[PDB]
Amino acid sequence: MDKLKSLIKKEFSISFEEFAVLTYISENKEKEYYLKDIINHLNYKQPQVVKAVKILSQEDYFDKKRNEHDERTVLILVNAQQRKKIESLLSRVNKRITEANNEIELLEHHHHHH
Repeated sequence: MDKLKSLIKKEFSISFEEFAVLTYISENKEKEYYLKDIINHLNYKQPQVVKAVKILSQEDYFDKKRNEHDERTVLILVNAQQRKKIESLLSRVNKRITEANNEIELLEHHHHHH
């Protein structure tokens, strides 16, 4: 695994694909979303986005439901407590990404090996 991906996964119990799902959700801030539309926008593949959504639903970040007119389509819903939890997570991950870069820059500013 990548070092920053491993650092985020160890700290938050969720991988960078889940952070990308939550980032897209925050960039499109609403009470409701379509899983089909999230799959179309994200760079990750359909089953990767499904696994990230599955993990985030199991971790209670949002609620999954079937569409009532055509059950092939799936929605994702965000309650007021979930909205605050998503902003809190995204800010803490951004803080850890920043601090990880600050440690890398400090290690490169420090003396190198012979």
